[PDB]
Amino acid sequence: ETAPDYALSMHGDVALPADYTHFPYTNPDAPKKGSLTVGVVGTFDSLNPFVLKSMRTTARGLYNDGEFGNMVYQTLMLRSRDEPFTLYSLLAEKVAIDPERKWVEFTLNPKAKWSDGQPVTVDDVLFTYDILTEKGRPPYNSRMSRVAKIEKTGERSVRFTFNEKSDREFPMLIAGSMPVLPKHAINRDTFGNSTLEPPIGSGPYVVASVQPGQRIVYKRNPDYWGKDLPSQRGFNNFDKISIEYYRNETSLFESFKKGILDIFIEGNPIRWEKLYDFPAVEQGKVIKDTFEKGTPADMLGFVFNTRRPIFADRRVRQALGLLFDFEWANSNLFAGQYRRTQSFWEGSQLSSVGRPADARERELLAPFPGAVREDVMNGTWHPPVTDGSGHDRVPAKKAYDLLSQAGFQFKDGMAIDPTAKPFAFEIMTRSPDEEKIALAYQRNLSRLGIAVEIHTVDDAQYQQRLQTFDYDMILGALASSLSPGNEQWLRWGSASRDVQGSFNFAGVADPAVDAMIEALLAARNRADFVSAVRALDRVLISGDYYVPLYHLPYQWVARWDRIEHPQKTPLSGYQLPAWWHTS
Ligand SMILES: [Cl-]
Repeated sequence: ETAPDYALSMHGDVALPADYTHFPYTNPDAPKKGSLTVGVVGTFDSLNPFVLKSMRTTARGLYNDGEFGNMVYQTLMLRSRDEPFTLYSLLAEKVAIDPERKWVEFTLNPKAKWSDGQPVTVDDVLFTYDILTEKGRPPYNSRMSRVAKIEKTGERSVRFTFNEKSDREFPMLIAGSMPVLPKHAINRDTFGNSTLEPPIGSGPYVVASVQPGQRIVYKRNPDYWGKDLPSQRGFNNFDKISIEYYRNETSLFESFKKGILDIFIEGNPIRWEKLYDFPAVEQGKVIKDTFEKGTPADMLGFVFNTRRPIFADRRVRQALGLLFDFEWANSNLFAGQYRRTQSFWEGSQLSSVGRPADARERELLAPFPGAVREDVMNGTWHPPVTDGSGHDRVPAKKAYDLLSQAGFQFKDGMAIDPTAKPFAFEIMTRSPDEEKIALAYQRNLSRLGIAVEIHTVDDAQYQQRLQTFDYDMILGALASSLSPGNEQWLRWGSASRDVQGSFNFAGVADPAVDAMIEALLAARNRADFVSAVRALDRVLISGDYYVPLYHLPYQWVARWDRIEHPQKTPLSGYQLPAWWHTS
């Protein structure tokens, strides 16, 4: 009775009422003529995103695409990019669901059609779970291990009943992380092969041409079945989208400058600052756009391997963390473009930084009295801000005092560890960019008498060492989101510390961490969830497992002025599928 029939939200929060006319970040009257040409670094030679063969060389744009979403293969429900985790109607016109999430039932829209004009049916859905289970790659072949029964319940209705291996997130994955495939158009015996035959989907774009290693051209189907859905209003505005493939970023950038590519998505701060001094920018023909987003910025940090005795003591990790001089690095290496990262959910509502712990967090954390530092609990903690000099005496004195409390001596002019050895460790780096930042950190550590070796290892040997946790310190990245879930166990869970190949690079094993992961998974409403995640953040910060580095505070997209976008930018940042070509 309480469940909407037109939406499915992970934690029950649904921003749009049933009669919405469009997602709030689209222009409901966007022009519909003209093309978009974008570049990517890499290659492709196949057109099946759901199978092992050629999985690393599959064309962009078909399904699960970061910039373009699902242009050929569609899901039952469509994710809004203005909410943390809410899905709205797409192939499924209606949804019904068990309060306890033991079953979910979808009713297909009777207008739904494949691009060849055949109907999308319940039989296509059943076929989809059959063939992907038998012949798909992970994760697409793993869904049925959670499903007790899949059955047709009406002319256009299908119900999934789940088994005890399922969890509250699982129905979300059925609704939004599986395609629907066309039974009538797929040769089952060859499904799985590398293929360059244009595949049939229900999406708005068809594959018009394919030049392997070079270019895929999508054309809009004028008879696209979903064109009038409120969930599609102001999307799919380009009548043609070409994705071109380049061997490196410089080649790609040059092709943008020549007007062959319409946009350039920029992540390099030196390039953004220095290299957009070409005439088109000065004439206003190329616009440097910036956007903000409320999804978190991915963590980048130095990672302490807490398994090594040198780094077992959190007080030592805390001291060494204070010595990184971000303000010097930003100013001298990065043209001031970065902002300091402080939280594992940086820039989002899930960050604990600058927020006193709420009543729910304090309840959750009370059984773990040592787990969160007072400054972190009260929201007064931040990493040091230096004078930018590269030799600021203030964080260094705090570091010196902490190491002394932890048993260090200083005897000229070395830092001596509690076992009476001169303190020394290695930073394993993978690239010249990593070396450059490690070198900067090394200069500050050396000023306290600490000897640091920087050792660059090629990619394959680097991964061999990651696998066995064979390092003192590395640089580590995390793919963050507004919906942390089961993946948190392999990052931070105490069982993952001793599993070779896990993602727990710091070797975290703390019942408080485990308990906060349990709590965020148990949360059934967005308030409890936010509280639990913040509490996880507080514990992780208080362990000094990472020395958090930096992130870009704006998204950057340069564009020829023949490309436009809505004034509004949603929670997830810019959304290319809502952009259009000027008249
Ligand atoms: Cl995350």
